[PDB]
Amino acid sequence: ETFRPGGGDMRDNWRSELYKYKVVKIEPLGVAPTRCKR
Amino acid sequence: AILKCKDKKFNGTGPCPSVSTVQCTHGIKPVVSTQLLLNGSLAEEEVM
Amino acid sequence: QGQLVQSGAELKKPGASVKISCKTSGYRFNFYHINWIRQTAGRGPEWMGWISPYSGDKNLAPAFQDRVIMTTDTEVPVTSFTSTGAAYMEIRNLKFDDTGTYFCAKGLLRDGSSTWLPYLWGQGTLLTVSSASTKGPSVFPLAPSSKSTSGGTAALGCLVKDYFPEPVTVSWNSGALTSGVHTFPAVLQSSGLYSLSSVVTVPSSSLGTQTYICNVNHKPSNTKVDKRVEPKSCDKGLEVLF
Amino acid sequence: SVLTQSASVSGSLGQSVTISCTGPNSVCCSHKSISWYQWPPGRAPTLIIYEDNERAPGISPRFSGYKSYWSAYLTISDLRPEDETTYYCCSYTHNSGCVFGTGTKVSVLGQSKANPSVTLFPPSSEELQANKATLVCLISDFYPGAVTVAWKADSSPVKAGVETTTPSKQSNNKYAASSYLSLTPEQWKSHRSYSCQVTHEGSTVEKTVAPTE
Amino acid sequence: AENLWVTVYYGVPVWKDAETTLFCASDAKAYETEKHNVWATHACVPTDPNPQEIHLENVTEEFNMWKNNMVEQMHTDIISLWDQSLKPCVKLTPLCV
Amino acid sequence: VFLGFLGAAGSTMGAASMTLTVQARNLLSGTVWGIKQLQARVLAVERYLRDQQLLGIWGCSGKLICCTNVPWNSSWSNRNLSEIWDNMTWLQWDKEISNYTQIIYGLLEESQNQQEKNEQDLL
Amino acid sequence: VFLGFLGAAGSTMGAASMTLTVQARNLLSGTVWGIKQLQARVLAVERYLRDQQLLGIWGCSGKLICCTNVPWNSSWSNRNLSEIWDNMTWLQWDKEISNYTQIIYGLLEESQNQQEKNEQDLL
Ligand SMILES: *[C@@H]1O[C@H](CO)[C@@H](O[C@@H]2O[C@H](CO)[C@@H](O[C@@H]3O[C@H](CO[C@H]4O[C@H](CO[C@H]5O[C@H](CO)[C@@H](O)[C@H](O)[C@@H]5O[C@H]5O[C@H](CO)[C@@H](O)[C@H](O)[C@@H]5O)[C@@H](O)[C@H](O[C@H]5O[C@H](CO)[C@@H](O)[C@H](O)[C@@H]5O)[C@@H]4O)[C@@H](O)[C@H](O[C@H]4O[C@H](CO)[C@@H](O)[C@H](O)[C@@H]4O[C@H]4O[C@H](CO)[C@@H](O)[C@H](O)[C@@H]4O[C@H]4O[C@H](CO)[C@@H](O)[C@H](O)[C@@H]4O)[C@@H]3O)[C@H](O)[C@H]2NC(C)=O)[C@H](O)[C@H]1NC(C)=O
Ligand SMILES: *[C@@H]1O[C@H](CO)[C@@H](O[C@@H]2O[C@H](CO)[C@@H](O)[C@H](O)[C@H]2NC(C)=O)[C@H](O)[C@H]1NC(C)=O
Ligand SMILES: *[C@@H]1O[C@H](CO)[C@@H](O)[C@H](O)[C@H]1NC(C)=O
Ligand SMILES: *[C@@H]1O[C@H](CO)[C@@H](O)[C@H](O)[C@H]1NC(C)=O
Ligand SMILES: *[C@@H]1O[C@H](CO)[C@@H](O)[C@H](O)[C@H]1NC(C)=O
Ligand SMILES: *[C@@H]1O[C@H](CO)[C@@H](O)[C@H](O)[C@H]1NC(C)=O
Ligand SMILES: *[C@@H]1O[C@H](CO)[C@@H](O)[C@H](O)[C@H]1NC(C)=O
Repeated sequence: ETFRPGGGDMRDNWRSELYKYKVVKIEPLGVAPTRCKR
Repeated sequence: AILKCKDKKFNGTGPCPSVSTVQCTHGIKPVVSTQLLLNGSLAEEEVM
Repeated sequence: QGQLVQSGAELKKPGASVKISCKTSGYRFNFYHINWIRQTAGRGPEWMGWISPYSGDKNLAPAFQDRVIMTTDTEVPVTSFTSTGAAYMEIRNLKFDDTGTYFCAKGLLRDGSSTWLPYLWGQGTLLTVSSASTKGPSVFPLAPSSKSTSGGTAALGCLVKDYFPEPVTVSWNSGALTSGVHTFPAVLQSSGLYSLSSVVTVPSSSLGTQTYICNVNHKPSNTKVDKRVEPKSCDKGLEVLF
Repeated sequence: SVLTQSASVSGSLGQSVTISCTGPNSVCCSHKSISWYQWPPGRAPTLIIYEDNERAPGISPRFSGYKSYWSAYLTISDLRPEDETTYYCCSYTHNSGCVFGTGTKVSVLGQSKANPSVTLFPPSSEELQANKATLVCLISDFYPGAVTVAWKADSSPVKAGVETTTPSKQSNNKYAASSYLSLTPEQWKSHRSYSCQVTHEGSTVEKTVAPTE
Repeated sequence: AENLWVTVYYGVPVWKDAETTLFCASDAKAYETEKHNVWATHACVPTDPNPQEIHLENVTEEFNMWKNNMVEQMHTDIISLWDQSLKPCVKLTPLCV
Repeated sequence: VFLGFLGAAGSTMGAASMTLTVQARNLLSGTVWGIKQLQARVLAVERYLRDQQLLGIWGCSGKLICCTNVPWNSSWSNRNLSEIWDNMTWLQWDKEISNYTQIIYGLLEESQNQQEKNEQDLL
Repeated sequence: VFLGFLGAAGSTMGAASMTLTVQARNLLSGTVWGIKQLQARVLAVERYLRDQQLLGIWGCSGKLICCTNVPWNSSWSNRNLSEIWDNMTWLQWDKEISNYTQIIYGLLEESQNQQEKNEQDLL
């Protein structure tokens, strides 16, 4: 197998620094049961 | 929030064992280059 | 909500060591403890110890305080909630009374007072501790017999005679013929050799429409035997149907 | 063992039955929790009860637990035929380990009888070239699990080479065993026939092969 | 008692994957670099000297670098950083002689 | 033990509930490109008043924890008290109850709307 | 009978008060021309925190319904209980009390400011 250099698309250059990051949204409202009542 | 995977061997895809959370990523200098990656983060242990 | 599997049944001479494994899949390996429990025929069921993969902490029983070491590999993730792992135990200085079955058990909870309670269980690696050597089986095809003349049924099988040590797993047609099979427990002869029998119930009409092959797998001797049970019987009560 | 259960206990179908589990105070039961396991011999157990009175995940609501300061109990209401096995208890806490018990073999009464299905095999032709001979007497589908196997050489009792295995429980809620006779290639061609008796509740059953035929 | 009732919990560790508008941060000596706004940093927010980092033990989350939107928001941001820096600059229309 | 923001994401729901005030303290936090942050710090507070308005129209108002008179249905993954609060995480839980979250949200705001009108009678 | 948003606008004030939670659920709801919506979804939440701040500085805080220790003056259209809650609509009502709304709004926030200082004494 042979390998040759490439590029062109500039979206690759950023990935080499953003491989270890990702984005999430915090959903603080979770329901769950327990033996309480008002 | 933004999650930072903190293990030494990760091909960027799949589950990460040591996940940590951060507010702002590390300094990422926007180096517009081709073929040769320049002034980027160094990998850990074995080359990736 | 997962599955636990253990290494093959091995034979060890007394005074030597043995390392039995237990690999896991279908949950998070680091969230539950791994107990180890053994059951011999002269001492009943007996807990040994547990170990926590995330923390490495161990608790051992005073009887096994001084001759068992427990070791846990690291966690290999598979999904966001499930993983894959491994658990070993190593018992030194074996004795005759150590002959029995050994189990590994996933914990019950993560927090509370019943955290380490053995909930999910494995399959068991029977440990035989004897000075004798390993013997390979002698598989003899059982001639078919008459079970019902008016019902058109019968029963053939294979005779696994003289082997050591336990166990012996008998299959049929590479796991194809699984219904009607009855495998009987072995007998301990005055020479110390086990010998079980296997027999499957099949109708009399099945002759040149299906091939009967019994597979006796005896992993300690590294020998597999495949016999062709002849569908031509000798019972005089079944010859009326052919 | 230091933790003692009831040696045995009986019960009829559709009813209830209780098992005891007690011992000294070093193991039970003040400041000690209790568990319960359904353990069939040869197979792997199933957690029924933990923390004294709480069922395990998926466990049917037909089990229930009750602990005192000196003993703990387990009531299996609505008895099933697949319950006739052995049950063990354990005395644990959050810190220490399990101290198991002696075991309670529960016999479920009020069941239907089962007549044994016996099949005797003659020694194969490959064994007559070795040369040896082994009579294989297999007993199947009998309840309860307690049969006696006596061998006879031409209508005369045999006391040599007799061996019969323990009555073992099957997956269809019946019992099974096996008996073997070790004979020489000469007693095989000298006697007229060999038999295998299986006495069961007074009713003896017997199968006979013929080397002469 | 034995019958269970729902309860609300506000502020739980619960997150799902999503995309939102991301912004910038760039120290304070970088703002002293000045030189008539070099590259991007102008009214951008300065980085506080607190770099907070929290290791989420026991957690395992599946990443994916080849489907990451911080790329598409970084590429297209650098794309528009270019043009905003050339709009009020000298245009060479009469230089095609 | 202040583990930090989302510090108890793998901790059990019982274990995580001690951190409820650590995840909600950092939930609000206090020319172009300068609008990247404006249209995003606006989306940061509508996310807040959307959650707080649910907390308001339920029997909660006051924050962090709060009960309701809605009986929990068994078909919403029938676990036990010791199977949820001692052997599950909030991420793992909202995965089983992601189907029923919208069903449940209605009862809280309606069971509360019955309580207030009955409150005006008894005054 | 979930009539919907403003579903009870012609229903009597007594009849409409069962819908109070249906009008307030949809009160907050979660390059140019793209700013048409920004300057308008900003005006959508200042309208909210203007109303909620009145609900806060009164004896209400918690939502939907809430009493006050202000005696109702007879000169604010002297109807009866069965003439208001069984024979009038909220639109028709706020037409007679549009003159006095500003007068009344003061007493609620002042009668409440007397109650809290007295509350600090008795603690
Ligand atoms: C990420 O994921 C991880 C996994 O998913 C997760 O880890 C899990 O965390 C949970 C907690 O959230 C854990 O659950 C708890 O575990 C506690 C730890 O257990 C203790 O016991 C061991 C063993 O002790 C024996 O062995 C050693 C030898 O190694 C001896 O030194 C001991 O003396 C003892 O041996 C005796 O007995 C033997 C006979 O069997 C003899 O042979 C021997 O000679 C002795 O006689 C200890 O080694 C442990 O030490 C470790 O922990 C400390 C930190 O505390 C470390 O410094 C140390 O290095 C070790 O790592 C450990 O101490 C359980 O105790 C705990 O049960 C209690 O808590 C629950 C609630 O949490 C209660 O409901 C319950 O009632 C228990 O309460 C008691 O304990 C608390 C805590 O101290 C007390 O406050 C309380 O009052 C009570 O104590 C009193 O009451 C008792 C009443 O009976 C009485 O008996 C006591 O004596 C006392 O009076 C609970 O089960 C879980 O195990 C983890 N691991 C898993 C799930 O795998 C991790 O947290 C996650 N992280 C995040 C961020 O999410
Ligand atoms: C080029 O690579 C060298 C590696 O030798 C970088 O120098 C290291 O920088 C890191 C932090 O940036 C320090 O922790 C190391 O101590 C430095 N190495 C030595 C030998 O001092 C250098 O910063 C890189 N230059 C870039 C990326 O522009
Ligand atoms: C649930 O836990 C309670 C604890 O009191 C126990 O009594 C009950 O049997 C448990 N139910 C099941 C189905 O395990
Ligand atoms: C509980 O859920 C079932 C669906 O599994 C539904 O049919 C039932 O009506 C629900 N209970 C109530 C009180 O609505
Ligand atoms: C939620 O519903 C989907 C279909 O709408 C189903 O595939 C999935 O199994 C459900 N989740 C759980 C946890 O039951
Ligand atoms: C009620 O309204 C009248 C005006 O019609 C006013 O004179 C009077 O002072 C008001 N009552 C009080 C208590 O202020
Ligand atoms: C409100 O006041 C105006 C004058 O300010 C008056 O014309 C009108 O009649 C009043 N409304 C009512 C309902 O009395």
